[PDB]
Amino acid sequence: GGAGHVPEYFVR
Amino acid sequence: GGAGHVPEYFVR
Amino acid sequence: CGTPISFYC
Amino acid sequence: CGTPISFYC
Repeated sequence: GGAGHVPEYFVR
Repeated sequence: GGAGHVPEYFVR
Repeated sequence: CGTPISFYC
Repeated sequence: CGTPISFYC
């Protein structure tokens, strides 16, 4: 959901 | 604005 | 190239 | 939360 210290969109 | 290993969107 | 790019916070 | 995010390939 943004630009944080934990991932959101990691790999593909 | 893409993938990579050098910064393009730093803290703003 | 191939890393997390959009994150949570 | 202060990480620099997107990159250059």
